[PDB]
Amino acid sequence: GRYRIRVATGAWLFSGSYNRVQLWLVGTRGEAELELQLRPARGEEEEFDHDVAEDLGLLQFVRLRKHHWLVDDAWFCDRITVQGPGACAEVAFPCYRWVQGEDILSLPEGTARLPGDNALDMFQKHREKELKDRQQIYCWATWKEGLPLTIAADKRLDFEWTLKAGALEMALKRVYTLLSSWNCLEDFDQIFWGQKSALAEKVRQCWQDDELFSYQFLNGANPMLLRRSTSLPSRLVLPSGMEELQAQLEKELQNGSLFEADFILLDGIPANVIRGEKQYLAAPLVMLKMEPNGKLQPMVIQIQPPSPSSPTPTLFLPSDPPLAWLLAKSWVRNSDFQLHEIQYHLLNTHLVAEVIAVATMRCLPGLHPIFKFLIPHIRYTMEINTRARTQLISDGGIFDKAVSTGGGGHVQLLRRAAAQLTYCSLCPPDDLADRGLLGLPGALYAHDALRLWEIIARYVEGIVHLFYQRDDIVKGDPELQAWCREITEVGLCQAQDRGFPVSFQSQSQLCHFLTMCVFTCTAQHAAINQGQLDWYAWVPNAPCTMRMPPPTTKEDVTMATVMGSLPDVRQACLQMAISWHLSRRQPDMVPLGHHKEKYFSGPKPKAVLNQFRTDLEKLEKEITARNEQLDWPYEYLKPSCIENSVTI
Amino acid sequence: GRYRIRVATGAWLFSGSYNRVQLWLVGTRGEAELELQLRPARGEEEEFDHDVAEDLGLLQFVRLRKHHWLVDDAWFCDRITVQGPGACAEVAFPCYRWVQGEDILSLPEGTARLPGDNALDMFQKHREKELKDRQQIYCWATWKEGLPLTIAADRKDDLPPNMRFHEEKRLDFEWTLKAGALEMALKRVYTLLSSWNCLEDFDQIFWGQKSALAEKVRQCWQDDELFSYQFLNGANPMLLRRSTSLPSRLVLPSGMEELQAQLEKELQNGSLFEADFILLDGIPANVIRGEKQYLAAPLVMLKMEPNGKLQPMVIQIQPPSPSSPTPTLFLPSDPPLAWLLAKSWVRNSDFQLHEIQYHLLNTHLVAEVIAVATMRCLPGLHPIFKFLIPHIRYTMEINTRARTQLISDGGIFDKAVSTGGGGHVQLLRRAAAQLTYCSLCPPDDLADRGLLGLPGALYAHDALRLWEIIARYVEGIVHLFYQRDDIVKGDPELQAWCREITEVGLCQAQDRGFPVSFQSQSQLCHFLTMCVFTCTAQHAAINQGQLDWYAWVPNAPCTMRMPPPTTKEDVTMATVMGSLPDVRQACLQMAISWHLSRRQPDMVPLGHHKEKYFSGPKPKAVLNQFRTDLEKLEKEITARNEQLDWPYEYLKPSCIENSVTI
Ligand SMILES: [Fe+2]
Ligand SMILES: [Fe+2]
Repeated sequence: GRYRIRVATGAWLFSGSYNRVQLWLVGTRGEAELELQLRPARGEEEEFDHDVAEDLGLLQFVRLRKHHWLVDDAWFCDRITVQGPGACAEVAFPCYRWVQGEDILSLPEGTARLPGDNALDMFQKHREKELKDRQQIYCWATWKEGLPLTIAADKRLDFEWTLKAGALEMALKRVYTLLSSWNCLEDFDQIFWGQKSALAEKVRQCWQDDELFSYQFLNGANPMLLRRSTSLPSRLVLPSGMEELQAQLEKELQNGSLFEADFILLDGIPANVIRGEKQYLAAPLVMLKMEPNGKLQPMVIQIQPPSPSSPTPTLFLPSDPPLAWLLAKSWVRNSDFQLHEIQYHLLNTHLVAEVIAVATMRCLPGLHPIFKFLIPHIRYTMEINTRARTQLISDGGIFDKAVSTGGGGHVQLLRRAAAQLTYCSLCPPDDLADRGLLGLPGALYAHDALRLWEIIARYVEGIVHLFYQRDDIVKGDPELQAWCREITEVGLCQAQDRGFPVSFQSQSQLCHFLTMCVFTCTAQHAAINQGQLDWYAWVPNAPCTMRMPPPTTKEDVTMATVMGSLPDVRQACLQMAISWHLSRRQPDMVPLGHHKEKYFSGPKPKAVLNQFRTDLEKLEKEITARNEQLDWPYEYLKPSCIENSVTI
Repeated sequence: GRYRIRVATGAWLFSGSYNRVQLWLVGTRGEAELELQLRPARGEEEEFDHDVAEDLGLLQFVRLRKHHWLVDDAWFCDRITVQGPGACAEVAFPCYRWVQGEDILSLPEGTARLPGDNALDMFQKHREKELKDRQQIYCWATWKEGLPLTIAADRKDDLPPNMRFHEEKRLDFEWTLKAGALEMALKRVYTLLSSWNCLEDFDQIFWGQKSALAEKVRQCWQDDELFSYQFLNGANPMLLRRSTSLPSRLVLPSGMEELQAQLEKELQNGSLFEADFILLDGIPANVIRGEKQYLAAPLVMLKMEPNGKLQPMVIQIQPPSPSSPTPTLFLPSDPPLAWLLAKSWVRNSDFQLHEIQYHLLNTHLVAEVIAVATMRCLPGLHPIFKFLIPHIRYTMEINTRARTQLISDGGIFDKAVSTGGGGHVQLLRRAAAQLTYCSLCPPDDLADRGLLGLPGALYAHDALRLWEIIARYVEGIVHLFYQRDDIVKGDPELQAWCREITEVGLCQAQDRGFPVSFQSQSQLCHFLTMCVFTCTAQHAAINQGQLDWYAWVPNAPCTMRMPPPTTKEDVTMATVMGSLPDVRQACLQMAISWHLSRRQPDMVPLGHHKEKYFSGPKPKAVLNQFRTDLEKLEKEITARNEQLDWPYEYLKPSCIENSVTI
């Protein structure tokens, strides 16, 4: 028989000209040792023809052993397609990994399989051995107690914070030295350098108007906090002489047009000590009304919650001294930065995707269809999360030197956010319905996220119904239930009380969970991550820290109070530096659904992926056609802008 | 005997509101003592009337003293115009100078006068004592040995006060320094955490230009057509010459006979062009922050296509050596990164020979020599001084600022550029050896380089048009004040000025074609056309292209941090990025390019100096003609540039600075 082996190689660090790899073509009945002289080249899927004597039959495995290689040499094998005798289709053998060590690497058949009761099966023994190895090379590690577990620590964020921190402090000190005329609001202009978008310049022009401030809770960088008020909040205590606000609040409550954004998760979080001076934090509540034209308007801001020391806090109105109102809006924006960069971007998207990634690597073998479905969406997640825990959110890290929740309070905020990290909150048809953002016309994030949920759910159902045709197939899959408990009981630290499933009992439960996983890894991260390029490039639109306590009297708020509460040159330039470094477009960006890795080998999972791409193209056309009529477009959930995994 | 005195004031810093000037209306038959009270206004000139009793006759001088002024009060008098009692015209007395001290300042009548043999003439005695004072105020200095001499000023405050910046220029310079410093500090902060591993990382510091052509350079810098277009119409169009023969350093190894055939075919066609950077051979490279920079002396061969565009043929980054007899010849059909690195090395060397030879030496140092020699040997009455004083303004201060900040020891050039740290001085000495009078005259230089008649050579076309317009201007003024050639020979101040430029200022440049004397009207006309073109048009051509072509750092790097490549297959992106400057050197190159090439808000266009040194109707009609011809050339260049994808805008006469000011 004539076997045609096409080797697709991702990357290679071959020191020599040619390297020899032994390639056993393991089939049902017999195997065939072949020697391959690897001469890779970019975009060259090296073909090798071989004439065998024995009949291997249907191929099942491909075994690779790097015969007498160099120590430094490395080879990332993408896939091995073997065309057997006759016109038989090119059987694919997904590798997509660094072939490392002198041990024999076994690549099974690319058709995805579920485990069975036959322990003497070749794919069953292979997936058991692969799971035993991948539970050894992927280990859970607790970073902080009460937080979800991480991967064990044993180019877009690749630096050293200890080496760069002193030079960054000297650079910020020289900016402080050559620029010390800071008294007015426009003085953030001379540090406003970079690739500012049209939306970023529109934020610069129009951040002070109340409708942009209200627009940020719906379609800003953090659209995850605004909920429709079913009742007035218990922390909203109105003092005497403010019965007109009470009448307006009850009128907007009865009309269903009352909305709230409560930052109560930040109450009691100890603030950072940045360069000696103690920063300050608050837990505001902004009450907003939905005007009949479709635009939110702010009703009231309560910067601090009630306390035993202050039973009724100051309620700042949009019809107050304009600088007190500006400072109240800035405090809300600072707290939106705090709850955005910790709860909704770091916890709800990064740490959840890292838990999904580690559990997918640990409990789903390479043959499993859910692994092949999820491995494009978990790429570089543990790497970026480890770099974040090493540099961004470490002790004395980036957050300890830039952000007011840093220095220890961000860990407490992560604990409090993981306390309320619910499975309802990670699903937009559940989160937006719980928050009452369904049917809202101006809620462009909610509309795009619901449309993405429909498309991603179509993708998930299309993949799942090929391999799980009945509910008892979902129940009887032990690797799937192990992956489910590894997410819920182990990775998310017993999150079954937070709505996460302990086991899968139906097709639809698994479909909802996998839709949540793909939405968290791709769409929710895009919606929570693309906002810092334009909304957070202007430091007064979202301060990273506040250097003064929140105001208690409106008439004492001057420009000196606003400018003293707003960050100085070092904190603001550091915040813009981080926001510019994190939200820049990397050249290796893979859009959603457009991964070039062919893990599945059947034509029907590929057809499901093509329908996913077609629906995403239709959604991108719809969002683009919607956005021309809007002066404030929502481009954060365009599928071309949605990255295929949490990589930043 | 009613005399009308209009005192036009250029500038003033008055601590009080009571400043008095004693004035003397010195005529042929006597003088009149008058007292004026200066109340200057912006955009207006002061009006006075005085009745005299003695018939002063024809007015010749106006003498000024500041009667009991404060120490900090300063007055910059523009001119004083006196109208007599009869129906005679107004008589101009140009000052355009800071009136300082308790001494009497004498301003002669504005008609330009040649020196004469009458030693008892009042104007002759005045110009003699004026030259004696100016030769003590304007002194030569040897900044470095082997270079053209500079004004004697260790710092900018040691300069003569008339050569200082005015308030708008100085304030703009300080604002430019702080704006560049803030932009560099912001770039340092914002790209300190960023990675530096690909050419798109140079995008991270390129935002904020607002220069359209620089964005086009960003789009098309890897194009070989743009790389070859820069030799004709880029920031440095002064090096490319047509090859009359193959260069001797162009050593082709075995097996490369096709390139030999192409070079010989383009040589026999006459379309072979060369840009040789051999003046940089052996120049010691900088060591910036302990990191060794690297230099090279490339040679790039070019061919004119029949469409009119240059295309590159071969780059030899290093010249042949006893250790390396045949260096690597880089071709457009090479591993792309090796050819990109070779083009980057050529553009580094173009930056080196542009910012040192053709900008610092050929324009700034030559205009400084012209300025210092004009202020040493030409008095205020001399027509050539009145001709040349608008074209030498702010040159001494910008050169002193360069010698204290930019090209000083440990200066900005020693912190950004590969020739810094001492090698730029050796490069300057070598370039001053090649600083010929032919190279400063665009008819002679563009005939010598063989760039005449090229339709795509827009610098050459605009430079010849500007040369003939400026030469018409020079011819009008000179033929007004020199009817015959013996009058040119018989002018001792003119010959002294010629010797001060050639023998003294340019350090005995008679061997480089510079005249030691003027023997004809047309020799003086050619020399003055060279002086005006060097001060105004050549500096605009060599200077205004720094932000359009130098803002994108890979288009023209200031330095190289890796040795030039010897093998083409080993050139990776890591080699290109490690060779190209890091973010601090690149940001400093961007800052200096924007600082030097931006349009000054106080820019005087060429020919549009408002100072009225000449009093006669005829020199002013000549200046009018000059401005009319310049606006005709402006219309021609604009109509040409409207049909060009890559327009040449540096020689528009509205954009040409009237002197070397930046
Ligand atoms: Fe992220
Ligand atoms: Fe210049």
